[PDB]
Amino acid sequence: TVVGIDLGTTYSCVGVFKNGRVEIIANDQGNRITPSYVAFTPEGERLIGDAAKNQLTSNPENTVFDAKRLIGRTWNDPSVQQDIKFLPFKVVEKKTKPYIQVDIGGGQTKTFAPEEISAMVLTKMKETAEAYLGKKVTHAVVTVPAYFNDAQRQATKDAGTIAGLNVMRIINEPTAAAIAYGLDKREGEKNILVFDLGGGAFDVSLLTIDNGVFEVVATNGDTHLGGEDFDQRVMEHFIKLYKKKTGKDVRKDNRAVQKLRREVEKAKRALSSQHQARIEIESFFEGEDFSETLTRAKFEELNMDLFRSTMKPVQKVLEDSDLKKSDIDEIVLVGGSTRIPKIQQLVKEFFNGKEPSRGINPDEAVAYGAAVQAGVLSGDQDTGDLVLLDVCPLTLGIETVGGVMTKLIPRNTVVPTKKSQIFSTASDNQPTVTIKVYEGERPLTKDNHLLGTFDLTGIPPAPRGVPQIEVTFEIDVNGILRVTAEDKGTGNKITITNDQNRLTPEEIERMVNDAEKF
Ligand SMILES: Nc1ncnc2c1ncn2[C@@H]1O[C@H](COP(=O)(O)OP(=O)(O)O)[C@@H](O)[C@H]1O
Repeated sequence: TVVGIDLGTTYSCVGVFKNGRVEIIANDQGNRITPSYVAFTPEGERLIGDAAKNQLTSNPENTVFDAKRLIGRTWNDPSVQQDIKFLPFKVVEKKTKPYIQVDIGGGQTKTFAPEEISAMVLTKMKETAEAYLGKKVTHAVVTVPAYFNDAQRQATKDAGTIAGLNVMRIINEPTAAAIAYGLDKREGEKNILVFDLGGGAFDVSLLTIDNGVFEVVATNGDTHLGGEDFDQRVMEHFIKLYKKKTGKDVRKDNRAVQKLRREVEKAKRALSSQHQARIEIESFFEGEDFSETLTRAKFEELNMDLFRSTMKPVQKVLEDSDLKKSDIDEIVLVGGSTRIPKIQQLVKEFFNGKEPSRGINPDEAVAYGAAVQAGVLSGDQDTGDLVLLDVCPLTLGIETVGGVMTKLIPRNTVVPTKKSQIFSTASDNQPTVTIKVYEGERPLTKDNHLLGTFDLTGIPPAPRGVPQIEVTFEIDVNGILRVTAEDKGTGNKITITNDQNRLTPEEIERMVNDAEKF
């Protein structure tokens, strides 16, 4: 039986379609969502979910969370380096990637790829489903933010593979929410705007939905904007206030910083229904206490630039779809951070007073849609009609002379899709031709994101310009690129090497074996 898993920055959620309805499956503590946390105790036990989150403040250096903020990224990504300040666990460079180092007991250190931490969370979600169903689960539909790039998508698929899941399909979070909203609606064509603000990533998608046919027309997002940033703004405010008032810098005391996290998260949630919240920490730093009152006004002020920046993707989507505000028929809010009154206010005011769709739990709707998609793809006949057209989030291009982004596949193209181009050599007997592929909307490649460097190898000896090598760039239904090459000369095997350094089957097998030790 195939399940849907929403693998989220702060929480994850698992659903199954069975007997004609979605069940959101409760974990072994009775909770319909599970924290995306993993911890290693001094005694050598591994904890996942609620139990891991519960001991953050007593064992901060060996409690891992927010792995989705690191997954599929390089070490020098500014989103990685900015986030290190607020994470209690050591982040070390390895394979040009941010790895996570922890103590597993007896002095002993272990280093993990972000994929391996996310695999442990997926395994706990799988086990939650297996307990409910009373049998093994080997197949799943797993979520990603719509604006996740090629590397982030592949790394999430690899986490699935490490967790013993055949990932049937990667689904974009707002698309999943749209399915939850729109399955079995027979209203004819409606324009639906999904505003998806979770713990770590932000997406906006505009879909048409018409009697079981769903199409993403335009999407735009920010993969490093979410609830964790709102917390960290408030945390930094108090870390600096403490140093100003006392002289003492607490940024290296991990217990101090993560006790502040715990209190800030609590206060933030309270401030969605109250106007003031009390922050209290006993033995915050060097045996001293910390008490501060946080008003809703101050919380809003500390985050207002980030809140107002959520309108940037909304306008980008309206521009790309050539629609006006008045053409939007329904606004669907998902992600837990859409509970923030100021966020609701900003969206409502942007659409001239339009109220959001009712009956949608912003914590669960993404998993609900993923579970529907799993059931449909399995061959269920008691599911609602579902035909889905989804898109690539980023323009792919190739670097040409002058550091120029030459466009190959535009953003918002329905996937799967492909494009071919003929390449040749610049020098006599040249054996290798290198192609650099970028992701982004800027005219120069230095302002876009490098996807990969691909080498066409084994070009047979000939005079410059004579070889004719057709290279095909295909984005599959998961949004992941595959590059292949064929010799179109008159009367050779052309192999492509790349610098992406994906996890190999050998490496994955080692990671599966290492996870079995706990
Ligand atoms: N009532 C609330 N007020 C403010 N923020 C909330 C509220 N409920 C949940 N959140 C935030 O939403 C995020 C949780 O989003 P959710 O969709 O449940 O999981 P994920 O963050 O993994 O997407 C967290 O950052 C959390 O602080």
